[PDB]
Amino acid sequence: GEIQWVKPNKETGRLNINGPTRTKLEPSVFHDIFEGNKEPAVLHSKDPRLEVDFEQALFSKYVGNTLHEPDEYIKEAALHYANQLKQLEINTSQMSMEEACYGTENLEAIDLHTSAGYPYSALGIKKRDILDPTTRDVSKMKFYMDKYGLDLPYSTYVKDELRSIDKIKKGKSRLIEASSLNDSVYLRMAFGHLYEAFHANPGTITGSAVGCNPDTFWSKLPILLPGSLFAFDYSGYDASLSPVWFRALELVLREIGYSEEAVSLIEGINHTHHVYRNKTYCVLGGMPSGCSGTSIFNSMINNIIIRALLIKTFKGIDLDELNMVAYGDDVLASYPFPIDCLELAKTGKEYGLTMTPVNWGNATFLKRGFLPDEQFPFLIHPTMPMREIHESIRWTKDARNTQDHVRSLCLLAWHNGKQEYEKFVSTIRSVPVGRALAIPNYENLRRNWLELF
RNA sequence: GGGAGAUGAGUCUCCAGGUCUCUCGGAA
RNA sequence: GAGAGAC
Ligand SMILES: Nc1ccn([C@H]2CC[C@@H](COP(=O)(O)OP(=O)(O)OP(=O)(O)O)O2)c(=O)n1
Ligand SMILES: [Mg+2]
Ligand SMILES: [Zn+2]
Repeated sequence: GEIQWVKPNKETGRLNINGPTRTKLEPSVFHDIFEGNKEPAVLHSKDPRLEVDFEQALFSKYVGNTLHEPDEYIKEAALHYANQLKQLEINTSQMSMEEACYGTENLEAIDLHTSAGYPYSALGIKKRDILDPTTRDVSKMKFYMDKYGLDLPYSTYVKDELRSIDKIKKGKSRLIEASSLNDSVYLRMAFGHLYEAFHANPGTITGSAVGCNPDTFWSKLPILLPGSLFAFDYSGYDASLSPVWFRALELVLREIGYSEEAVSLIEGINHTHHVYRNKTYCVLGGMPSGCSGTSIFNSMINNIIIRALLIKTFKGIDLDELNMVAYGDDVLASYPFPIDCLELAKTGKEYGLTMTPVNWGNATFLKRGFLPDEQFPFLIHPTMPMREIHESIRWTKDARNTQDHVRSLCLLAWHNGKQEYEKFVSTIRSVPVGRALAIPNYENLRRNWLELF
């Protein structure tokens, strides 16, 4: 993904898009009884903690495109995945605008707490000004659709979140591409049944884990991914997607029976315009972070990538023997034969992809490890590392949130086991706020977990 | 380093995506 | 009406 040009709004006639430059995060009452190195991310160019130029660090992820049209491997990969997908019998018909605004059984309503994006956010107009779940009204949506059209620019923001001190100094804060309400409804209408189909079938048919619940899914992954585990990580996945991969995604959607009108919307994601502060810019390639179905589309393309890298690197690969589950850029996979992931990364480089540093005892996925239950080793605990639970607990947007914050942390933390869950809890109970909280009890958590099966 | 508010240099406050999972509080 | 985490 690569910026083509940059132009000030004065010249592009664009409304200016500026959000906070101060974090809502501040140390909690637990900030000092727990260790951690994460601080809120740089929002402002003059952050005293910066050691790099802020904006050039922000946009250094747009590292360019290498390839614009599929080769034979990407084509075959895309046909393999597409053929695998046919058995889901995805409905290619357009979803109703009411369904796509207010949600179905397997696709949540458009989220009305967040911005309505360009131009709406800049006009002062909000999602709930236009959408109403009491009435289920689509009329006001039709109107603003007409008035403002589609393929509107994305609103670039900077994500206000905890990050590691190193990313703070490198200025590598996270850029958000806010979606216009119009493009969200339209993309959802085109692909909503596709979303519901994926959300409904986390696993190795979809090749995706969107919609998984780690508590039970984690026991399935060894059964789902037999053979030799290989995994790796991407650096800047979304931004390093060359157009070649959007061409491949369109072949999948065509193969699964989509009209050419629905397939056309993908080029609107390949090619995006963003307003950041008071300038606008073209981006060619790259998955815009906040479009509709990014995690579905990011996971679909990951299925294409892995397939394409295998058959281009190694002779004698049977793609039918590949097993893989993806969550956007995250990936766990297996194949009957062990895979040389360095050889893999060297051809990934030829496609403009950067992969970096495997059994069940070391694997991670959605940031959790795999820990067999000692009394029932076929049941797998997803293990959020305590070091990260510690990073979260040390900060707050709001002290009234403490009891709900700590309690979510406990539902992640206990999978690490009794001895570690009790260290965590007794550290919390060493300050008087912590002793006032209702803390879920370990045997209750384990008991309710086992009953899930 | 934009805009609005409160306040009278400054101080605080508001803006900030797509989805999934879990969970707290209201409802019939 | 909210939160927390994950991509
Ligand atoms: N608020 C967020 C955070 C992440 N993601 C998705 C987009 C890509 C991936 C980024 O994961 P990171 O937390 O940045 O971990 P990483 O892959 O190791 O680091 P990076 O993507 O910055 O290189 O998650 C997202 O859509 N929204
Ligand atoms: Mg990973
Ligand atoms: Zn353009």
